[PDB]
Amino acid sequence: RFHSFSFYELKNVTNNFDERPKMGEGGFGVVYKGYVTTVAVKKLAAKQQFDQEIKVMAKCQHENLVELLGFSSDCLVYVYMPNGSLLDRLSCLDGTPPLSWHMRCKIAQGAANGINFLHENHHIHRDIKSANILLDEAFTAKISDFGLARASQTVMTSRIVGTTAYMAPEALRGEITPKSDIYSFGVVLLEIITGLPAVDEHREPQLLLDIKEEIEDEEKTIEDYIDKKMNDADSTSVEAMYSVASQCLHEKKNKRPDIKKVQQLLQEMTA
Ligand SMILES: CC(C)Oc1ccccc1C(N)=O
Repeated sequence: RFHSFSFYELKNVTNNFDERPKMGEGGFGVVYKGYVTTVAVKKLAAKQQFDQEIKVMAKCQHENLVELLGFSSDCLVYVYMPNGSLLDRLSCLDGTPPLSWHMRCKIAQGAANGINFLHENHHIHRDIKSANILLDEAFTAKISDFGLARASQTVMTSRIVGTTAYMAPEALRGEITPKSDIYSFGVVLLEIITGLPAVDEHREPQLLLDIKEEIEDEEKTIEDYIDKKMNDADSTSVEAMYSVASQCLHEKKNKRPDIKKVQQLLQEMTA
């Protein structure tokens, strides 16, 4: 099933859970680098989201989803993603070189295959964002964080969860539908095209999704928003990716395409 690791082996291999530049700062825990094979150890800090992560990972094994190796209770242990998150790579955090348009196209396709796998197997992610799209040694896109995921119809919740800058209008109201995951993917595609984060408190507009309306009101074009840190982008493929993002970002959930359509469209873009 999964490996059951001792707490003290994990404590050891992560230098007694050291937090010096530690890899990531997750929602309900800290991600540490370990050696057992190089691994990622998510030590949870202030319960239900632990069991949900194990349950989802046991059923969901795919090329575009992070692999859970095991757990601990005396901690969640995953395969090491050497190239970190898409967010970090888009911002060139710690001096990493900008991702080329070619790489970005492969990442978008990979992410859409991971989401397709989830929805195929009736799971709603509920927090699709570039920080939750990890990158391996070949820069393969792997969807992460399944602690808030839901085994799916259309339902409502009292505890509204996600990241506001990526959330769909109905998600922000408490609806649980895979249609919300599509909206959030559309925001990620805008981040890939522009190199801009979904929210920037010191930017006009603060929310990236507001650029779709600027483009639509014939004010500006997507060409003016293309990430300048690329030399291999072409109008045809950028416009094609933008067209997919635009469809994903329809305010009315029922007008959005399903993940299968998104997957088809992203493939046609490199055909
Ligand atoms: C799935 C999460 C917990 O894994 C990570 C999170 C953040 C940064 C790297 C990794 C990794 N796997 O290397």
